[PDB]
Amino acid sequence: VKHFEKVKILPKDRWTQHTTTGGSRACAVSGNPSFFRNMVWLTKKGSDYPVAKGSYNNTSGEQMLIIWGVHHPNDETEQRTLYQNVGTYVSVGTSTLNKRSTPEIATRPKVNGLGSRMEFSWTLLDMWDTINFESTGNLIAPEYGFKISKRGSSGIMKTEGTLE
Amino acid sequence: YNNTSGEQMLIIWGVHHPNDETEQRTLYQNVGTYVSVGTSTLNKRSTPEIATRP
Amino acid sequence: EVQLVESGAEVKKPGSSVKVSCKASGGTFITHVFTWVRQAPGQGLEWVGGFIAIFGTSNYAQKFQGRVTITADESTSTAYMELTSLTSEDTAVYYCARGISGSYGWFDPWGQGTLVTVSSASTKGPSVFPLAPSSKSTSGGTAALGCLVKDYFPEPVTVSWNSGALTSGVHTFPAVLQSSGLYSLSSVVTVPSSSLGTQTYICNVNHKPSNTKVDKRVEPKSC
Amino acid sequence: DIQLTQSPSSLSASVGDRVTITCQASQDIRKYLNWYQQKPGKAPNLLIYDASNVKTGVPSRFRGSGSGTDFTFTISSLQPEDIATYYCQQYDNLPITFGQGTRLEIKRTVAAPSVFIFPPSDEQLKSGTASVVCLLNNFYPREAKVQWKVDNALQSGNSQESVTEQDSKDSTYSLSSTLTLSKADYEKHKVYACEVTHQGLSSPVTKSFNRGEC
Ligand SMILES: *[C@@H]1O[C@H](CO)[C@@H](O[C@@H]2O[C@H](CO)[C@@H](O[C@@H]3O[C@H](CO)[C@@H](O)[C@H](O)[C@@H]3O)[C@H](O)[C@H]2NC(C)=O)[C@H](O)[C@H]1NC(C)=O
Repeated sequence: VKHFEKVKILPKDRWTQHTTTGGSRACAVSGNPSFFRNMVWLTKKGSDYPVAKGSYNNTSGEQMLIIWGVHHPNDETEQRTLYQNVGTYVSVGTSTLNKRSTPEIATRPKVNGLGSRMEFSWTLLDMWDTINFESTGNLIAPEYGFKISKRGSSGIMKTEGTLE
Repeated sequence: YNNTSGEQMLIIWGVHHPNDETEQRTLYQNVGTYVSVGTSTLNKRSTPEIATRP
Repeated sequence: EVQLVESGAEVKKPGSSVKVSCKASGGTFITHVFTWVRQAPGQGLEWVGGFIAIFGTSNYAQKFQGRVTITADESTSTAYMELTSLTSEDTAVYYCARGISGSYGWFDPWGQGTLVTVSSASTKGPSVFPLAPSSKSTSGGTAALGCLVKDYFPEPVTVSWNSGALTSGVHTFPAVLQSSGLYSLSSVVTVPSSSLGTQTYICNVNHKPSNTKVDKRVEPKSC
Repeated sequence: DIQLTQSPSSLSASVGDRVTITCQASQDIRKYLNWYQQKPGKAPNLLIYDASNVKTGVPSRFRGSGSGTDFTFTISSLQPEDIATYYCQQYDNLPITFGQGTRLEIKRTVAAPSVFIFPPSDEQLKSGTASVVCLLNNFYPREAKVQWKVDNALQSGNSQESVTEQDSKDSTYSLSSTLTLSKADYEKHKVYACEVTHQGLSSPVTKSFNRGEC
């Protein structure tokens, strides 16, 4: 892939029933808690976390790279105060795809203060195919897909220096 | 277990899949168990399977 | 049962700043969201902002931007609201209440509030003068006497009549803030006129923050 | 910002009546709407969350209804410990707003102000100010006008007024209008009168006194 063209496929403001405004000190911005910019951390809005549902027909004219995530809490109380229910799921589905993650609340070593983890997965969505997210807990939804704008022989060099 | 040993260490564990519910109760009292093993890199959680086997 | 213990009342001079507290007690820390609703004397409810334990993020109302700053302490399960460049408009009661989720749920329970009083004024206690009942013996009819608890700071005073033994027919009004920057308030009783020569009417007025306790006996007229 | 517009602004009702209050929103806020009660002197108190849900321990007579932009709060039979102001509040959006509040009073048959007038005490007059007091005792409804005339000279900025909370027993109000003069100006003048316009009052009642006569 020689060039990506970012597309807003599942805009953050659509999530009218959940809290789209997460964050942590681990993703800090100016000392203030932030998060990944292309990701949305759907949490509960006042007690409830109803079924989160998302969809996108790939009408952008090329294959599209899409990333999503599930959140693995530390204790049960994290789980309840973030998603209300225990025992949730995070289904993603296309035509080549049918993944249904279910979350693993379990204590762990503090990386960046956090004994909790986000597990991220990914797919290519073919032209005119349709991606569906449905969850009742722990989804970290995408906001964007990347469209493959330029294809060609490229590479990734593992250098630790800079360009002249 | 912290690795205070002076080298990388191969660690093997197990999870026991019982033949019936009674086994599982006379062995571990409760059902709906887990075994969860964690490191920096690793994070597993297996829920054991009760089933009658060959 | 999660309880809320909020800091004591403050009187601050203008242009200074206040920082009030909320210790949340009876539940685990990160399930907490702290919110502050202020309320001016006589007006109603106004959101200041709040803090979400689980993400450590704070939210302000844009009305207050620059002045308000919210923080917390997990050791203490104690959150903090700090208002700066205080003006006399900032005088209000400041309730802390626990809400739910990152969207600030409903607010339960509410604390009892922290009276912040912004005034370049000056903490004296009340002068008590008698509202003496009258030369009209309307007799067969009824008469009104009182006390005028004038010129004190700050709130609040408490008035009772005859050591809590005259409770009936008394009327103790809201205070008023006056030109002076100081408060005042009157308390009155209507009382059968055929008791004007028998009954000893004294009012008992108590201003804590000046620890003034005055019992003033009110006698009628004479002329 | 989302405007929560609560009507009516006040509501006199008899006991046992059903009261309904409304809260309308500048936007669709789904059922993201709660309802508070603030009795006089106390903190607010949650009564209803997510438009329809009643907090445990709130009595049955409180019900909450409403779904999109119009919301309704109903006490089925008013009970004398219900008179309070009530607020609504929204989440959904975020600068978190309240309504301005709806004031519950009790309806009773109208009443007359036992009007009394109090010349300043001699010890206050030792000090340099003189405060003269007019009392309107135990009257309903609470709307009353009180004007100060010293030497038939209508007054201005020196009245300061205060009203009591509605009486638990006879559902009636008391007011206190207090005139403040310099001592000089108090001993300059003779006739101080306090003039009340009410509603159980056919003609405006005027109570008065002349300095140094009884
Ligand atoms: C995802 O969005 C795409 C683009 O709008 C949809 O593709 C289009 O689907 C319609 C419905 O079948 C197709 O219309 C049909 O066209 C054929 C012949 O061209 C005609 O004989 C039929 O009468 C009908 O009108 C259309 O061809 C097709 N376009 C493309 C790019 O192939 C697709 O339906 C969407 N997926 C869903 C269900 O959201």
